[PDB]
Amino acid sequence: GVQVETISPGDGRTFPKRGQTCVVHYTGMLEDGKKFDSSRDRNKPFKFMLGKQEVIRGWEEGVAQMSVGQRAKLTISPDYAYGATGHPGIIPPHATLVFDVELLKLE
Amino acid sequence: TDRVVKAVPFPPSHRLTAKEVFDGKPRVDILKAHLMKEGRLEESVALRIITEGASILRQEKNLLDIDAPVTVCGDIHGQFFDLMKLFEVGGSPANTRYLFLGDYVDRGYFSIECVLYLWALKILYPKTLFLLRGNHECRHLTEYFTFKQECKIKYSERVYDACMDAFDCLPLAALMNQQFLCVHGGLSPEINTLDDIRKLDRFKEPPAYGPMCDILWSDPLEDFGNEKHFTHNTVRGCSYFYSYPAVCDFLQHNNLLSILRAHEAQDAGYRMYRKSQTTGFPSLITIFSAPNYLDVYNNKAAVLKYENNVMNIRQFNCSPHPYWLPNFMDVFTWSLPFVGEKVTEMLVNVLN
Amino acid sequence: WVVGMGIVMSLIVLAIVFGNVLVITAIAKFERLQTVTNYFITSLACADLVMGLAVVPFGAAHILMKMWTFGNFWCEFWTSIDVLCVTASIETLCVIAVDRYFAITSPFKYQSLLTKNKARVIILMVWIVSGLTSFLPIQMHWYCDFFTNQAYAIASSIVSFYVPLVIMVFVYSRVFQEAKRQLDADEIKRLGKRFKKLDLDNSGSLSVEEFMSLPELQQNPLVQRVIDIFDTDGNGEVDFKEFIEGVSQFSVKGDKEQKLRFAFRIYDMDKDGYISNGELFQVLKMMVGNNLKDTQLQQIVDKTIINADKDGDGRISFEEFCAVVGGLDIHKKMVVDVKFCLKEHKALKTLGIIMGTFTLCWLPFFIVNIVHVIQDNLIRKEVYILLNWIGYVNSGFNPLIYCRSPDFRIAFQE
Ligand SMILES: C=CC[C@@H]1/C=C(\C)C[C@H](C)C[C@H](OC)[C@H]2O[C@@](O)(C(=O)C(=O)N3CCCC[C@H]3C(=O)O[C@H](/C(C)=C/[C@@H]3CC[C@@H](O)[C@H](OC)C3)[C@H](C)[C@@H](O)CC1=O)[C@H](C)C[C@@H]2OC
Repeated sequence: GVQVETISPGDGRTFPKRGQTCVVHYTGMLEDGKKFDSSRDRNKPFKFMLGKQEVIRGWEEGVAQMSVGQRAKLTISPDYAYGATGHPGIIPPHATLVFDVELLKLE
Repeated sequence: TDRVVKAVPFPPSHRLTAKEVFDGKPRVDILKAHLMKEGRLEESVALRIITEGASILRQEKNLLDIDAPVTVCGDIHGQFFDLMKLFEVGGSPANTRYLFLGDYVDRGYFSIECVLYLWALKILYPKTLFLLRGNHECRHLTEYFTFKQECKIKYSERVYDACMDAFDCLPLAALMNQQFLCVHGGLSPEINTLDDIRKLDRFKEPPAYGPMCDILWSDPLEDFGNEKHFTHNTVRGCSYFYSYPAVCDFLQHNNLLSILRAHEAQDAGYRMYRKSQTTGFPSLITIFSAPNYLDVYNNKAAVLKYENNVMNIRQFNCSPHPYWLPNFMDVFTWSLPFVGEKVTEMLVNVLN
Repeated sequence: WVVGMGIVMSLIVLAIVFGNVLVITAIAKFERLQTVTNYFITSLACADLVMGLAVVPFGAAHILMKMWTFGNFWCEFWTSIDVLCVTASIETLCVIAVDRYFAITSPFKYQSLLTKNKARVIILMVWIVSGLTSFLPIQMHWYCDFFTNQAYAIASSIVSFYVPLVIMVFVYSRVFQEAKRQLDADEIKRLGKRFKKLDLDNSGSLSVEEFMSLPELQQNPLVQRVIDIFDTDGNGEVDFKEFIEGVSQFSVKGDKEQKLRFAFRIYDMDKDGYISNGELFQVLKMMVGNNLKDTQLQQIVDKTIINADKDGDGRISFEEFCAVVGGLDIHKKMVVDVKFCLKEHKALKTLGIIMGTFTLCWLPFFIVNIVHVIQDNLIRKEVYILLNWIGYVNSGFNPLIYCRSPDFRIAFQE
């Protein structure tokens, strides 16, 4: 499913709310280390509304555990990931993912 | 509907076809001013240039011999807009002699343009520029990463096949000034004498073992200043390490000075090692010449110059370049499987 | 009198040639009109040029010149070409109605059983056998004014006008008794109940401000675009007459063409048929928000369009769209559990006024002559030219009714 293996934690007083928007910087990967996307390729972060289904369910179940200013190393199994259908052009069917999401600020 | 934002240049659409790219020197200034604007060439012209460059390279020996004034460089990894900066900070190819070391293609969005420009300039100048083969000029490696997709999207696959038949014949030793030795990676314990690397053939895909796959894949030790030839590697998992006694023995058995490299990317762009007590010169220098590798490290680069028995090192800067989607998508395949989900969700929400 | 009545006839040739032609031009010009029921409409227009030129005006010479100098060398010939105009037009009108009937009663059977390459063979089969009957006494002379004794008039009445005006008015009475059932069968009342439940205005007018009142839809990035694709009547609000069609555009029995066309219409902004740089920038900017920069979006759009042009004008059309997108399997991702395909009934009130005008006008002559054949004869001996001219006008309006249809209308303005 979804796993969390913290790399370098920090403060944990503040947690994301039910319907607020987070800002993250992430560096996608695959199982063997090849990279296919980044939020540092372009110089602008990612934003998404927690609780609604516009991000894959792995993020929506995992990112809520971390707090302000922590890095991690997620692991999205094929269930919560793009699944057997996958995506055309990048992710083959039945493909594990390994992100590097590091929450930055909370709005 | 003409244009929404007008502060960006427009890519020219007409592919040049032997119009002014050939005169038998091929034109260079037009190649500059046309490839800097993301234009394209006709397929026949590309095949012509690549096959002529391969024909020139075919007859080259397996160990180059060069005179004194040279300007060694590092690997590039297909960054065109930094290759231009390198050519501007160094000399013009008419006035100064070069020697490239590293790979030319993989892990970038402008491999084909860089290889076209370099091979054309080698066709024009056949004696004042030399190239060396790296680890990223094989079949499996360029099939794995983003090079096959480049040739299949921007050009035809015939270009890619000809490009492989072109990479097949490069040299791999690059002796220089009868004093140094500039190989891409590192030496191997199974190779002992300079004459030993004058017999092997390099006209095929490298195997998984032997001197051919140990020259291009080896690495130096990362714990210098330790205790006591062929310790295995971990990060690459394909070749061998080597220790300071091995380097000293190789430099004493045959009269040389040092060895140069182009793998280990560094935050400073260059880093020497401990000086050899026999002569006082350093024994290993690592050169990296691609700023902002993978757009993450945020490091400088460097280019080494050599003249008048003075070894000085010059630094380098960054430069911007345009944007492409990962794996060369197009907006229709980029945003159809979002329109589908949104439309279906809205309809199911409204009809119930 | 003389000059003025000549003016009416001269305008007539001009109008028939004009209207019979314009349809020919639109069908040949666009490739979206190459349906299975747009080649038979072209046969009707063409048997409307032939009687649009050789036959209408020669009769016109006879009005007052009292004799035709074309002479016997072919003056009787005119009589053939005239009787191969009513007898083809009536057989092509009867095919149209029996085939709309087979498609509508069971859509799947017509949908897959026959192909365009067989239709041209059926229309060629219609015109010439009709020509064969007419030519038989046109030279046999079993019989420039035309007379016969009793035989050929009866034979002509028994074959072309009477027998076709029986079959063509019966199968069409089926298409009309077995097409009003699907419009109200236990399922097109559910959406009606939903309509009555949803309209707060209580006026049958669902405006965009009224759909925005739903709770879980007030955040969807693209609602205006879809509601404007539904807005076919082009006034800014949705009514029941088009809501059913919009929903039925998605189904389980639908095919690739309509779903992929609808996916195309999301990007296109003014129904013109061409995607421009501004359109493929605005439609995407709304769906991307503020994660990418602006200049990067512009550059990737430029590259997509440059790799998409195969015609050189700088814009992309539907065929190039299919070339680029085809192979992503979008047809399976758009599905709702609604079960009805109201696509056949899209055009059955314009391929049906024609099966009426062609019967309400040339019916009197055939009726009148068979009476004139009888012993009783009024002082109306000049009426044969008073009322068998009524007809040449009919072929004139056969393309006039078609401008109501949207596909023809875009070419008609163009
Ligand atoms: C412009 C129009 C699209 C619009 C795109 C952007 C805002 C630009 C944004 C940087 C996307 C990137 O574009 C370069 C790129 O990001 C990836 O590289 C990626 O790291 C990824 O997996 N991400 C992005 C970061 C959040 C998690 C996940 C995601 O939530 O993606 C979501 C996603 C694709 C949902 C799918 C939809 C299909 C369902 O079947 C599936 O359900 C299982 C879920 C994103 C948020 C959607 O909202 C897409 C959009 O809104 C994908 C590998 C491919 C994706 O391009 C498509």
